Amino acid sequence: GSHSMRYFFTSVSRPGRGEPRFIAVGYVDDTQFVRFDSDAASQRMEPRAPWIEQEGPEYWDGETRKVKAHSQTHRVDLGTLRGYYNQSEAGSHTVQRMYGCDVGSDWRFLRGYHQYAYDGKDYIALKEDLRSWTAADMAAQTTKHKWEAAHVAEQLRAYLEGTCVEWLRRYLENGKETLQRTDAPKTHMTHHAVSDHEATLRCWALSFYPAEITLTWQRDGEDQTQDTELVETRPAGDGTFQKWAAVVVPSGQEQRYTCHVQHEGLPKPLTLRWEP
Amino acid sequence: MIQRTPKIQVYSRHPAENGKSNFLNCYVSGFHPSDIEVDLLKNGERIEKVEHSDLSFSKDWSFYLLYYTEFTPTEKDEYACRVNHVTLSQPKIVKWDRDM
Amino acid sequence: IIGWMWIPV
Ligand code: NA
Repeated sequence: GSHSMRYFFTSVSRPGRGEPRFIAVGYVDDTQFVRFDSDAASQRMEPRAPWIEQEGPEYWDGETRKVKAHSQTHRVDLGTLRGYYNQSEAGSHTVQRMYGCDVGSDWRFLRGYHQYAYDGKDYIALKEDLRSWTAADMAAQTTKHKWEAAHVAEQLRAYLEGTCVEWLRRYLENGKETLQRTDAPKTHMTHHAVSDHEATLRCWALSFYPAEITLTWQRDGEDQTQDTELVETRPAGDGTFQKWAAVVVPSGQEQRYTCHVQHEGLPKPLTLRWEP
Repeated sequence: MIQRTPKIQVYSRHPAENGKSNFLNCYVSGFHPSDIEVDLLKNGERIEKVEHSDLSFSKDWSFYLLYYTEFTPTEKDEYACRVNHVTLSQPKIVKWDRDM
Repeated sequence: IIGWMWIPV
């Protein structure tokens, strides 16, 4: 049903006067489609999905111009933030910016976002109304006063409610075969005898898209979190995702336990039970 | 300055079958800052031809990367992922377990 | 597509 377009910018200063490194990646849902990397030779926005390669030279020329403009702002922002936090040039520092839009089933606007981080913590964020700002600390209050007086929220709002949604719809139709799919998880359970006294049940979900999934354990139909382990959802490298959930159980009590899988691609949520 | 140490998973793209071509993945996530060294090992030796994804980051600002290489598992060959980061006083080695 | 207008912090 619902969809998102998100861009992720990472700008890292070098010790001393070295040029910073600027990285940009774009996603539709869990599917990467563009990259920029100032360390690479091209100095161009580059395609990273087959369906974006159909866009002509005007598209690539435009995205390259814009991403270089973003890098020049981030270059100055690294300098300003060293000033606001009284830091020397000798240390490497990071700015991050994430922005984009979500649409529902009707492919109409649902929400926009723009968030900015310095050295791995919040710095400033646009609130959900796309009209006002959250400053994380006293330095960010300067940025907030500046961006309010300049009506920066109005400019972002026009992009997030307008451009961002119009292009997400174009990408969804042009990349339909890859972006409008759900790959249901391939599921199975394993059993490993840790000792004579305990066994590990491991519930597996493989080859699914999109990445959003819930794996839970139950014992006699009640939630079980004690003696369970859940790994982070991980990319397969082929456009699909993987995840597992394990529970350590007393030998002879395996049949009390069920694994539960929820995913957009499943007709119905799955219940797995260890079968000898 | 907030720093975060990487999480590491080592796994195959497809279910491992001895003598069937596959991909060996090392997924590093949850770390900050972005500079990280990732080697894939075969019997303790660094594998020279390894590729990785474009840097991206999560809702908590922490970075993630996939490192990967084409490989043909056998019964006896051991694989591992070796990670260094400013948060680690020495490199962390996670072995590939077929069933993880 | 990305945006063009990026006011410094
Ligand atoms: Na280190």
